[PDB]
Amino acid sequence: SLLKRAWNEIPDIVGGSALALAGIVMATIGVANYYAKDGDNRRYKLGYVVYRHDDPRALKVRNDED
Amino acid sequence: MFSIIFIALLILLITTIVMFLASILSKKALIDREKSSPFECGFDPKSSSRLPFSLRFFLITIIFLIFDVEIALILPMIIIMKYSNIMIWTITSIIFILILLIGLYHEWNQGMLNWSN
Amino acid sequence: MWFEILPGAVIITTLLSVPIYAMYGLDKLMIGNAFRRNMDERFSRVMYQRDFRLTDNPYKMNGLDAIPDEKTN
Amino acid sequence: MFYMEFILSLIGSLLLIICVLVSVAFLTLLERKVLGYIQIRKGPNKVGLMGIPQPFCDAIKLFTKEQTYPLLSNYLSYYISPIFSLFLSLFVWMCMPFFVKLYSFNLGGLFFLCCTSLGVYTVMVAGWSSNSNYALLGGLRAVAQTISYEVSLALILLSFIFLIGSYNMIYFFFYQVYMWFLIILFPMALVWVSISLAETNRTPFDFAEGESELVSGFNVEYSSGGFALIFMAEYASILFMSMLFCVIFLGCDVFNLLFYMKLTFISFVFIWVRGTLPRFRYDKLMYLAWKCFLSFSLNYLLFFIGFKILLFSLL
Amino acid sequence: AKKVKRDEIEMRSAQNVIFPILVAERDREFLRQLRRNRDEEAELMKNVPGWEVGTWYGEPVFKTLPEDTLVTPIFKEFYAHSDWKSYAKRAHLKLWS
Amino acid sequence: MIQLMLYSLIITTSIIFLNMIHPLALGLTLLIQTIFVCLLTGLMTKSFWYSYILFLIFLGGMLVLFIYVTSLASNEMFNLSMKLTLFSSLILIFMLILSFIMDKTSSSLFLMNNDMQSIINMNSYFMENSLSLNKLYNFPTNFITILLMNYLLITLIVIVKITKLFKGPIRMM
Amino acid sequence: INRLTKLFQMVREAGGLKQAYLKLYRNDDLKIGTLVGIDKYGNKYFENPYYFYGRNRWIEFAPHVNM
Amino acid sequence: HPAAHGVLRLVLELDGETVMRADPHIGLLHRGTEKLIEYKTYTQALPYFDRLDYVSMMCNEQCYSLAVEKLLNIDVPLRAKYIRTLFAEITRILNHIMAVGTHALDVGALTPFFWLFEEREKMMEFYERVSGARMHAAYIRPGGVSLDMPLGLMDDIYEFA
Amino acid sequence: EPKDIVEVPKGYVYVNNKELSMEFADITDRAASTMFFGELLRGFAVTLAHIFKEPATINYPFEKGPLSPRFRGEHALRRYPSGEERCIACKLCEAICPAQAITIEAEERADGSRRTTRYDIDMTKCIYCGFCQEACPVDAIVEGPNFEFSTETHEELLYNKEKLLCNGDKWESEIASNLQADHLYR
Ligand SMILES: COC1=C(OC)C(=O)C(C/C=C(\C)CC/C=C(\C)CC/C=C(\C)CC/C=C(\C)CC/C=C(\C)CC/C=C(/C)CC/C=C(\C)CC/C=C(\C)CCC=C(C)C)=C(C)C1=O
Ligand code: SF4
Ligand code: SF4
Repeated sequence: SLLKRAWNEIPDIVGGSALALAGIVMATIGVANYYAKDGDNRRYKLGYVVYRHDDPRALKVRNDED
Repeated sequence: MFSIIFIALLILLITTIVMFLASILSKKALIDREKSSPFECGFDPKSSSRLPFSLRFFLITIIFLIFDVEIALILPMIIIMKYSNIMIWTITSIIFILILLIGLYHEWNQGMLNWSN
Repeated sequence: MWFEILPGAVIITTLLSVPIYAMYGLDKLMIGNAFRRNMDERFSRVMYQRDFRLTDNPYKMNGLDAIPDEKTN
Repeated sequence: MFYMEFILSLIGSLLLIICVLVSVAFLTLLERKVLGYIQIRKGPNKVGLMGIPQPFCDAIKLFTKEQTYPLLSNYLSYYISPIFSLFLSLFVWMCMPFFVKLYSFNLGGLFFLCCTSLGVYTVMVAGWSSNSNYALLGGLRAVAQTISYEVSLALILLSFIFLIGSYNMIYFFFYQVYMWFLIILFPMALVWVSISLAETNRTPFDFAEGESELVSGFNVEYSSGGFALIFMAEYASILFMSMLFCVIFLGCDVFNLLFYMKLTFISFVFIWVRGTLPRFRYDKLMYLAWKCFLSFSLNYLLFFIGFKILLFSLL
Repeated sequence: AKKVKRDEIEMRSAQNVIFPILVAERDREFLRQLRRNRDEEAELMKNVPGWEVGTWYGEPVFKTLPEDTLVTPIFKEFYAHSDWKSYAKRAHLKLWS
Repeated sequence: MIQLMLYSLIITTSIIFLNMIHPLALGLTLLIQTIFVCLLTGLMTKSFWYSYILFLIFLGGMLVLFIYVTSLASNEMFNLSMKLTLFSSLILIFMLILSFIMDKTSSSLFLMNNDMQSIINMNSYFMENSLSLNKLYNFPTNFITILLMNYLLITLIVIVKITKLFKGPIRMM
Repeated sequence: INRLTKLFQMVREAGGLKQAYLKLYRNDDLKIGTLVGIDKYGNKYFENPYYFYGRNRWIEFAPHVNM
Repeated sequence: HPAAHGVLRLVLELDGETVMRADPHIGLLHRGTEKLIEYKTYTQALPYFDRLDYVSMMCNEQCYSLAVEKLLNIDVPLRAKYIRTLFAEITRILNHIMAVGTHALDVGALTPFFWLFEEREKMMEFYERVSGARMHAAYIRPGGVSLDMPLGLMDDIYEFA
Repeated sequence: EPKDIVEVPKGYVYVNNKELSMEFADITDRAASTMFFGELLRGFAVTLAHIFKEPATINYPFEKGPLSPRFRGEHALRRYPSGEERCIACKLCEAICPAQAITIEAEERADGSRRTTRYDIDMTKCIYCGFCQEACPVDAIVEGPNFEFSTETHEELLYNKEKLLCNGDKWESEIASNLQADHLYR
């Protein structure tokens, strides 16, 4: 077969690609999870950010605990 | 920088002094026509070292120039992960490493990575 | 008889540890502070200018005693 | 104040320079004792007391011995190449992380990459300058080494860099506070040592010297003064690259004492390997770097790009 | 990774309490300097043919801008009347000389 | 200050570079200059990130051309030019003299170093190279990087086809 | 684990650290053995089966030689 | 060159690193052995064969000893055969250690050279204990070996094996 | 175990005959070692193990040997317990010396005894074969135990009779002990 030949000839590219394939998978989980949390709106902001109470962004302040 | 340059010079001076001591501390004897002859296992040499030395990894030699210039484009990744759009950063990065692998495996399968034979 | 190696390893271990343990000593003796300020970020550098200006020595601290204690109002 | 600050930076470099220069002398003794014990030999034991002053007892000879002026060599190049070989070996130490600041070095990881690459020219120029057949083969055997390890070296560094978030070496300390990256990066640690050997041109990757294939490689036409500096510059590379393994995979507690117990141990490993493996074949290395290591390293960038992305979502 | 982030945010949060303080200080000294430069320019070039302070011989360096629109000059122009020592003391703090 | 002395050296090394004939003499001249230009560029920038990259990139090209120089132009000659050594040394000291008696607030380049920036510039307090390299990997400029990728990979197909590995090694027959 | 007890003993017949050091500096080794005999010229011959065959019998040269 | 064993002179024709032609120039160790033998009695010529194939010492003697015996048309006693055969094998074990030991150094590995030359040192005590020389025993002779084995040797031969 | 590619007859051993299995149980086993440096791992265990052995070195010159009574070394002309030299200038040693390293000139002594007026050995020509001591009918010439006689001049390596006789007196005690413990074999 094919699987056997490579697994016998170049086992590293099989094992390496096995973890490479792991990267794409759990990259697809994390990326989807990121927009499942609205992670664009981050509770901690670089710089000194101040909004006016009437600004549209002032509604979207992520309200967290710590 | 300007600190590093100064110490770079200071070290170079120090290492330079080392042989300048060696050149004087070295025992001195009259140089012979044979003492300064090249070493080639005790038999006079047929061929100057400045003849054209054939090359067999020339193809890899060129590929080395390329692959480095993509190292210039992966290195910035980390620095801009906190600051970039995750889809654009994620997508582009992957299709950067897949492109590299595909290129490598393509040539590997074509046998270009093997030396001239 | 594996002891005879250790004299080689003790010397290298000590010699390589002299620098970091020396500057930690020299800085205290010569700055008054064990560690030197880290110019890794703009904010660190900016404040370092500020200290160097006020006290005329970035490693000499200006506690509350620099504050004018009282205002006549 | 500020005027005083840079004075201390000079002292540190000089202190680090003399300490490294001294250690490479004692490393060479350690190499002979350990390599003399892996082999059932005793090793240097007579000179002075129990052999400890042996390396100094050799530094005398290599300097009271005459310079060699090769007849067919471009003398100025032949004469200068030792200097830059030693200079580049010492200079790369200024980026070694200290919590007691020595040099800031944001982008310190890159500074490693630049300096290590330079070490090839000194071998390269020395071999070509000597103008001997073996010396030239040694030089071109060294250059082909760079073509192999150079690209894979950067990628493997990038994987470690993704874990810490920046090119500043100091951050390795904070992330290795609970555990050691050796656990997470076991195959890379094993691969990284392999590339580290190529950097310093050691068995099983000893091609620049090429002992028993070339008579002495690119050193074949050097003598008392030049050859000594070439030698010291060689073992300074081992010492640093051993340290760079300790800051990446073994805690990076530079101010703790154990870090230096670790540092010597990795130095022992480099000698340990020299007494175990036969030398690779000149082509098998270049195939190894491109056929296996390069493909291997790229595979984990995906693994760590995904892992960092996944971890970013949670945090 | 949590603990590193924990520590980083704490360090950054300390900036946001100090950063407003410095900006208050800088402005009250940035302005004071501008008066001195506008006065040094007057004295330096009393006898120049057509020199007007703040313009190139009467040509305003910004035509579209509204009235009394303050513009932060160039670093060099800010130090136009200063020794090299003071200039280098700020521009080369990164490199350390 | 060293910026002017860097100006002198880059000029000096360029004068001699016009007069090199031996390929390795050219290479040594070029290698020295690649150091200075790399050093000089980082003076007028918020970081030395690009000097590191440029230095690393060119060193790759430095090795490769030695490999071909040592195979094609191996047997060539040097000639010390007393006219050249005096001329460069003559101007070099002459230029170095000016840099000591120069109004070197005027000679400094107006490009804003990181410290040259104001204290209020909130965007200057982030990582050393965060923003600058940012939009290399964000919409829409990211596609340019992608375009390079094919361009680089398509290049990788060009060399093997131009090269025709199978028809032998390279020798200076 | 318990070689120190041997090590202290070697000192005692040596004559304290001062004479132990000179012994180590001269013979390059410290060994326990029984004096088999003394030749006409002062050399003292030792033996200890504890060590392996080659190092089983050793000689101390006369003090006046000294190197 | 270290790998050449101080005798060989390969005039290689190198197309890079690959060899296109190899010319093994030989004769750097020609000592006209076969012309000296024509001037020496048969016994005086026995040491010459210790020198030929100098790592197989007692194996060369056996070849010479057998040759002279066929011309002399004599037979060796039963005991001498076993002593000969025993020492032919000990020589064989010595020689292969040199081949393996030397071959490893050429490749680059070091430890097998020392781990085996420690045993090689023990083996050449048996040469030294029967013949009186650690090498070039000159022990095998046309009539059989020249002396009986020392009392108690065979116990130490067993101990090594 | 895998099979053998070539069937083996009697009285013969093959070194590379077994083929490679293709079962996943084995391929993975080969793959794991090829992939985690498994083969080299045990190689590193072995070498490290040798650190924990007594090294076999001898502290020469304080400790040295071992040798055997048959050892062939420097030469020496013995003499009878009366003191008279054993050698009678029979010249068997000269005739058998493969290297022709011996030169002897003999003359009727004053008291009328056959004796040598000359006996020279060219130690840079001798091969220490030991045929001289086997041929001597009166054990006059022997290869003494000494093997430490390197000189700093070529001329000092040419022994004449007085030098040889001196050795036969310096080394007399040990030679007489070796001959006694070894003559029966010879
Ligand atoms: C027979 O089979 C075999 C082979 O086949 C041929 C082999 O090849 C081999 C090959 C073996 C190897 C490759 C082993 C590795 C060894 C080598 C590659 C080279 C051999 C040399 C060594 C081991 C010595 C190491 C050290 C050096 C070469 C010199 C390095 C420079 C040094 C130490 C100087 C350091 C600088 C300092 C400032 C230190 C402190 C001060 C000093 C030195 C100053 C000294 C004195 C003074 C200044 C005088 C002052 C006096 C007054 C003021 C009165 C073996 C083992 C073998 O068995
Ligand atoms: S040992 Fe042999 S070669 Fe030497 S002198 Fe005696 S017979 Fe001649
Ligand atoms: S064989 Fe003996 S007795 Fe005859 S000459 Fe030689 S040493 Fe003298």
